[PDB]
Amino acid sequence: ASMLEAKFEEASLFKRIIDGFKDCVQLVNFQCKEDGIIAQAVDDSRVLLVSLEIGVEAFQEYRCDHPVTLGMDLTSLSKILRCGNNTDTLTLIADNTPDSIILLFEDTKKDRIAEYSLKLMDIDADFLKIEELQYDSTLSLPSSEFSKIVRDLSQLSDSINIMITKETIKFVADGDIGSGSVIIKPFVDMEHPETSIKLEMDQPVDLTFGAKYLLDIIKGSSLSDRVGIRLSSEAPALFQFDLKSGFLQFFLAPKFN
Amino acid sequence: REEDKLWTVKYAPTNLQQVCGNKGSVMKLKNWLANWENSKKNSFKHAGKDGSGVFRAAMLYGPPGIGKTTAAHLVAQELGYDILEQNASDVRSKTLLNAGVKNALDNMSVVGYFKHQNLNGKHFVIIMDEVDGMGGVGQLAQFCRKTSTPLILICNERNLPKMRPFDRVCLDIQFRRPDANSIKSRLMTIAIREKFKLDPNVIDRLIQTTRGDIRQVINLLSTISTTTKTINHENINEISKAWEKNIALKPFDIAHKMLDGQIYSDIGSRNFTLNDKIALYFDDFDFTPLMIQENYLSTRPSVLKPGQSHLEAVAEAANCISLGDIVEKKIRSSEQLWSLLPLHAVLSSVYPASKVAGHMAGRINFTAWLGQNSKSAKYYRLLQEIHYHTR
Amino acid sequence: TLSLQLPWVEKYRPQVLSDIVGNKETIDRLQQIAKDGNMPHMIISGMPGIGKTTSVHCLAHELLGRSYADGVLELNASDDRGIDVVRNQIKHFAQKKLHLPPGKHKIVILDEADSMTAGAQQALRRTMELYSNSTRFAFACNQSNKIIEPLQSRCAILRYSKLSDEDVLKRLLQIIKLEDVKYTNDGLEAIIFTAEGDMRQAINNLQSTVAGHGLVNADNVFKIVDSPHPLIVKKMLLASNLEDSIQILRTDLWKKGYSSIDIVTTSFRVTKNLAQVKESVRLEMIKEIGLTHMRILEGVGTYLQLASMLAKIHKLNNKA
Amino acid sequence: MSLWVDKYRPKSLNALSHNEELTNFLKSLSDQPRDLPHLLLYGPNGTGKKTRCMALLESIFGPGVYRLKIDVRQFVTASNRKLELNVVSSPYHLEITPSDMGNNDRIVIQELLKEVAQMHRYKCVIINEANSLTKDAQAALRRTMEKYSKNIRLIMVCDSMSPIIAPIKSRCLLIRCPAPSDSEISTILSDVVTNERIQLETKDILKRIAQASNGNLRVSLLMLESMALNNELALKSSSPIIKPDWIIVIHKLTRKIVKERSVNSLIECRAVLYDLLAHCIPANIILKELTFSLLDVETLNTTNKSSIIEYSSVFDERLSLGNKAIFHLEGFIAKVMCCLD
Amino acid sequence: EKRSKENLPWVEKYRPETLDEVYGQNEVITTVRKFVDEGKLPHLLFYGPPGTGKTSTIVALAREIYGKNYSNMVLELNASDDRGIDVVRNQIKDFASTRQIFSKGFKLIILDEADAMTNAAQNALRRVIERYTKNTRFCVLANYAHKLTPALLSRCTRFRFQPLPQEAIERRIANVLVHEKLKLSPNAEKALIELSNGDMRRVLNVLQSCKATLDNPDEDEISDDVIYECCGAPRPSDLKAVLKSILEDDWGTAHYTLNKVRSAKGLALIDLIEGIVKILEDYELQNEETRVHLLTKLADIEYSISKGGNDQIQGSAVIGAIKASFENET
DNA sequence: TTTATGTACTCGTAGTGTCTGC
DNA sequence: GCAGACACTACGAGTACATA
Ligand SMILES: Nc1ncnc2c1ncn2[C@@H]1O[C@H](COP(=O)(O)OP(=O)(O)OP(O)(O)=S)[C@@H](O)[C@H]1O
Ligand SMILES: Nc1ncnc2c1ncn2[C@@H]1O[C@H](COP(=O)(O)OP(=O)(O)OP(O)(O)=S)[C@@H](O)[C@H]1O
Ligand SMILES: Nc1ncnc2c1ncn2[C@@H]1O[C@H](COP(=O)(O)OP(=O)(O)OP(O)(O)=S)[C@@H](O)[C@H]1O
Ligand SMILES: Nc1ncnc2c1ncn2[C@@H]1O[C@H](COP(=O)(O)OP(=O)(O)O)[C@@H](O)[C@H]1O
Ligand SMILES: [Mg+2]
Ligand SMILES: [Mg+2]
Ligand SMILES: [Mg+2]
Repeated sequence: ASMLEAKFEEASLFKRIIDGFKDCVQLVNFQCKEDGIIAQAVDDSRVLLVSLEIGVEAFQEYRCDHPVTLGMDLTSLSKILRCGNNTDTLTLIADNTPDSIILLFEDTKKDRIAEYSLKLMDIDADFLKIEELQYDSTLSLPSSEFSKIVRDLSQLSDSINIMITKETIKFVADGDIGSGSVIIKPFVDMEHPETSIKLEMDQPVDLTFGAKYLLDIIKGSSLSDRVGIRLSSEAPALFQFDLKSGFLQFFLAPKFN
Repeated sequence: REEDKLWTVKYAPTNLQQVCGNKGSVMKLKNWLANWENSKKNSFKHAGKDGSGVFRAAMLYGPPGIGKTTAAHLVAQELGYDILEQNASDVRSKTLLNAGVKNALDNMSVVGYFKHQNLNGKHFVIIMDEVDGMGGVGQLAQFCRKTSTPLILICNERNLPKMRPFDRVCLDIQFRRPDANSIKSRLMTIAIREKFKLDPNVIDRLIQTTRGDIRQVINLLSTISTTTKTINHENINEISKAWEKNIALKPFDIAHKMLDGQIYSDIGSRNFTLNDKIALYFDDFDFTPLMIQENYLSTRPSVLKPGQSHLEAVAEAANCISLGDIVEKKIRSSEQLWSLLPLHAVLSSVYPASKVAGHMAGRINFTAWLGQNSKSAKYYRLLQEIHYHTR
Repeated sequence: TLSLQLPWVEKYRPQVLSDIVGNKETIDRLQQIAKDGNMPHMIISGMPGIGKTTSVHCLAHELLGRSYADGVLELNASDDRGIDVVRNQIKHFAQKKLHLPPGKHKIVILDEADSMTAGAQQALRRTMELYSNSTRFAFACNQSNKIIEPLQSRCAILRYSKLSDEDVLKRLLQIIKLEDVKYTNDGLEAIIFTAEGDMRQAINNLQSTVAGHGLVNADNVFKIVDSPHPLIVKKMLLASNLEDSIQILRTDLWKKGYSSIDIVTTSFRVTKNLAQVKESVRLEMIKEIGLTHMRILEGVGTYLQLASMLAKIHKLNNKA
Repeated sequence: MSLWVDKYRPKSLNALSHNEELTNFLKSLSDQPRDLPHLLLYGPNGTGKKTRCMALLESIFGPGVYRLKIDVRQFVTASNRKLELNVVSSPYHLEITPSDMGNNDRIVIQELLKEVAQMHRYKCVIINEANSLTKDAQAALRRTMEKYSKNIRLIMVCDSMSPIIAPIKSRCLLIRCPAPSDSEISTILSDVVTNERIQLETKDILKRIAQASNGNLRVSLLMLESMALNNELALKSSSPIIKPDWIIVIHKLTRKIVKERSVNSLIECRAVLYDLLAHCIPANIILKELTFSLLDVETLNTTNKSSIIEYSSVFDERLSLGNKAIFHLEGFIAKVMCCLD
Repeated sequence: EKRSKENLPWVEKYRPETLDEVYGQNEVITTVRKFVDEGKLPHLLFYGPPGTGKTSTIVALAREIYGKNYSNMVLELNASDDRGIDVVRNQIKDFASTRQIFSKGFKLIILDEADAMTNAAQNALRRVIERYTKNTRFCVLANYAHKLTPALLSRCTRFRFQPLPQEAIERRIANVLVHEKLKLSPNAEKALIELSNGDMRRVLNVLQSCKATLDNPDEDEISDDVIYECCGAPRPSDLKAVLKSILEDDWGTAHYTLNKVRSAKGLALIDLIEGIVKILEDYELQNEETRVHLLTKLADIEYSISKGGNDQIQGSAVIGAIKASFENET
């Protein structure tokens, strides 16, 4: 009946996707289209940019004829997702340019039906066309390894400096307690294809990043088994987490000097 | 080494005969710590010759830089007692204090075992230096009640209410401003040891301006000797004015300085301008309005205008005190206008004391409006109780 | 968006102790400390913009050289200097073992030290007293009253004074000769008058006038930056004719876009800092200005209130 | 109870033998209570305003308003300070007073009036001593009675009109309660004494009580009870008019001010004022009594009287805008001493 | 926003989109344009009365320096946003320390109504500004200077926004009338100039309300008569008549005249008090006591009216004050 | 020591989460 | 794998300052 219908196979997928970038972003601007649903949202400090995108293949059924701009709030969105059984099948429902959306928390497949609604939020910020560019480097390491390295190094300094030069990844973080120098040599394994340190090389890069923002990035490591980092001296860092049908980037802004 | 250590460290006293002044207090501390074990064998059931047999704990206070820490260290080391100090740089929270020296209240010194005749080099003497840097005070008091080791405390202001529980649980030893002769001799030795000339009449003014702070005097000597080794009576006023210490002032002394008739005289206002009066009020802005009101009518006025009696000045001061009440009510309300503090300063302290300035008829009394207001509040509560019960 | 040129305030910041002008005795003492190496604990105080923190940074640079990356720990209000999360930082830094030249020590620049809490200074007391051989501290606060007396009892008091006009003019002429901008002595004295001994204000006004008109002539200076309104307020309050005071008020403050509350606060500050008239007269002037201040803060802000304030100030001043 | 002030109180308008016109007006209001507006009774204290309020309440609904209970309500403010203020509730009405601390009675008003408005169609809310509100709870009340009115009604009792702000005067009906006449005071006291067992030599004692009470029936009944207890239940024509110890203290202070006009006498005046403020007395009434006792001294002049009354007005204005009344009272006494000397 | 323009008030519809659209402050605008063309931009501090065009100027400046999406490249903080010292320690520090995320440029921080920031927040902002000034510029918009720390005042270049003169208001009004297909008589324009008191928002609001007042928006011209009923301000002729009746006529005539003038079209005693104040300031008075008495009594009356009260007693007070003040002069 | 909001700091506690282990 | 252990973030109550 309603114009926009998006029935998830399970509420767990949407719960995990929302909780991936719930902490680092307050206001989210969903833009539903026939190709899929995207969400470009900017941090309060305007340093970390999140670009969610879910393909049509992650929905059990999906239909949206007219483009819809769903500006929302992640705090109340997560509060709405907090209540409701995780096994239930969520069905996003919205009207033609509505004031709210309807969260069908259909329990199991019968009996109990919920009608949680969140008032839509007027976010007039247009989507930012920051897709990609000629990146100097393109590495690819397992999410668990990157999360462990970032968690270990965040305790030693407030800044993690990522350096790539001559087929080698090097993380350094000089601080007060000490100075970590975790290094990774690229390799590939046929036995366990998941763990493979892929790498590409155009020009060496020496880009430094904050610790709290990198921790916010690695909070989303549960979504994807692999994380792909691309760096450039004249581009924000890209952290492409691969999803079941889409992805979840993290455009982090490096420090200068 | 030399030339790479602070002057206040290399010239620290080495024995109890190198302390400038406070001979009586150091002597008292030495007697107390030299007879603690006899009191322990006496189970603290009676006092001694000087009364040290009843108090297992002592506390030291005084102006900064006069020698409390040095006296404590030398007294502890001379008898061989192993020092065990807690400081403001470490945590003195209740849980960590119970997890800290609580077990050390009756243990023994393992380093005292390994160091060493030193008969009494095998015990802890406990040093809470900087007590004022704080339920820590309650735990310290309960430690003072029950301790099996010598225990002293070092603070600065006993009169603070947070050391009120220490009223009769410690053997108080008070350190005062030392007399200028010993400091004069010490600076003569220092000057002849560090190649710079010093003029005897200069030490008196240095102690007077520094307000009896020997450590700051040594720092002053070092800093001056960095570039001008010769100290004479020419630049004495320049150095005194440059290194004058703007110490905070106590409420009774604030009332005394505010009611002194010299500051409102024509000659006395060249140096002590009303801006200094505002700065003096702002030291304690919660007690000065109460202190001025309760003793502005118990003085001989010395700034009476011609043809004006004392009662007229009292009334004209009371008018501005009443105005300051309204100003304060606007300050401490829902509007919460705290930019109005300088106006309240004038209207509540400066102008009312600019008409009744003079010597005290009696002496400055503590504020009674606080106690009267507390008793009135309790009486109001009891009146409400009986009003509601009988209704 | 092109990369911005560094402002002349930061481009021409001194890097050696010689370039700092004003307070010749203090600068010479700092130089003797620099070559001597026996830096004591000091607290530096003064009015803003006269060269407090730049002297600290220059001395830290001069005393220890290539060790400047890790041999000095700089703290400021932007760092969360609290009692608990920060006592460990200085405790570790002072306890840190780094090999210096024989006469040099680690430096802890607690910049903007008047904003710290009481407990932080209480911990810093024994922190300074214990490791005096390894580390030395450098407080740089606008107001020394916030620093407790135990901290003042173990520090070297280095009071900076407001810069004399000659020293500001000398360094300004140095800046002109390095930048080669056409200047007139009347414009330079206008800059000096507007700055009121605040050096950074002088440099900023010089920047604005240079990049706004090319020539720093007095007319351009007064066109860009206005004369300091405390002087106008002091002129208004000291006038003898009520009509003259009202005209000065209107023309120079009400038609120049000054809020009534700003005029009242400036009048209060001028009156409390004034010394020509009798003390008692200043007392009634302050009382009346405060009454007008209460009226302004309660909601009614009007030219009429300021006019009444001036009228009653003239009533007290003219002795009825 | 054994006290005669709360033993003989007229329950109904029929027993209100005090004011024929006011009783008739109240009966006119009670004739059709379906559209009774919010009231505001003002007048001298001791007139009997609360008696009229309760009589009107039982004339609206019926008997049973006079049965009362106590229900303590816990109220939380900024930080975690606890100022639990009880409410004297009842079926068909609710009685509240701002006996709580004045700086935060606004929250008491806000949440209690919002709680009572969650639903014989309305419950009357009597607010005793409404003149003691601090212009903040009244701001809440402005929209409190205006928004919800078909479910809640206010009978806002206060002995003075000045502190009540203009909108509260605007949205409330005004009812005036004049003080009793001396003949009416004597008649009421005579009815009380003939229902009691006290023997009177002559009714001149009742007239003397009426004159001394100054239109205050409550203190008149209290003084009659005290005299009857002291006179062995038999009043004497030569019994002195007993005054409250507060009046004695005020008169002694006035005598000390009049006779001795030095600074030391001002010190004892300050001590007496401290004791009186410790003795649960509002500043307005003590300044009023001091002013009117000073003006009754026969050794004064008309110029001194005019100066005293003008400074009394000024310092009463200061009391209405001040926190610590002791400074204002001491200033008023200092000005009086300056003028008299 | 909804329905694009034509659904906004004239205050927010005619907001300048370019530095060329800002009138009045010619010197400030020219200096700022010279700054941004020469490539140097110091820490700016815009001070002035409300409605003079501070935030409009800085928004136009940020739009000119950056692209259309200026909000994506500027951290604009206001009093609505929380600005505690934790905010300064985290958001401002992260925005200043990092590099731009959308292009290559210097970070710009706009702190509108920064006078509401606490003292500790300004103390932290001091070192935040001074440390990271290499590639980050701070702009502070403050109506009140006494609430700003003198350290903060000594750090930013001070620009003063003067109240709008006659020509700027006339030019903006001409542009608005050209856009809106509206006609207005020159005397009404002069009345608007006198009514503005240096504010531009007042002008735009009065134009909007006067266009709403007219029965036919087209054809009919806005005269000063329509201005005076729509705003409710007293007419100058009414003030002159009231003052003449007070000065020469006796109490019966003066009181009746003031009551009739007030009740003719619902005038208030306020705006009439300072109308009389302006007219009396347009007089020459030989004795300073007349000026003193007038100023003190009229200020007391205006304060009492601001606190509210009985209007009849206040009008009688005004008449008595003026008549008692103009008898001491002779 | 009452004051009477708003801010900032500090501590303490209660759970909540992942990490080792048998 | 369930259980304990572990240190982490989040939350709540208390204190102290408020113009140079
Ligand atoms: N009486 C004294 N004679 C000689 N030197 C002294 C004397 N008192 C203090 N000093 C010098 O001051 C230094 C430090 O004195 P301390 O006893 O630590 O000061 P304090 O009594 O602890 O005051 P605090 O703790 O700062 S409040 C010593 O090392 C000496 O160099
Ligand atoms: N004596 C001086 N000689 C040369 N430049 C000076 C001098 N004093 C200040 N400056 C200039 O002032 C700017 C920075 O001054 P700072 O020392 O940072 O101000 P400040 O003394 O720290 O005052 P506050 O309290 O920090 S605002 C630089 O551009 C310096 O060149
Ligand atoms: N010089 C000007 N030229 C044109 N329009 C102006 C000018 N000054 C103000 N305005 C108008 O005034 C409206 C509101 O003023 P703003 O400039 O946005 O706010 P403001 O002037 O900074 O006042 P504050 O201090 O922020 S309340 C703008 O939308 C413009 O339409
Ligand atoms: N008509 C009346 N006849 C007899 N007594 C009356 C009458 N009206 C009031 N009273 C007396 O007034 C007293 C109550 O006064 P109260 O309402 O408390 O005055 P207030 O409201 O001013 O405090 C009662 O003791 C009652 O005896
Ligand atoms: Mg010590
Ligand atoms: Mg600095
Ligand atoms: Mg603005």
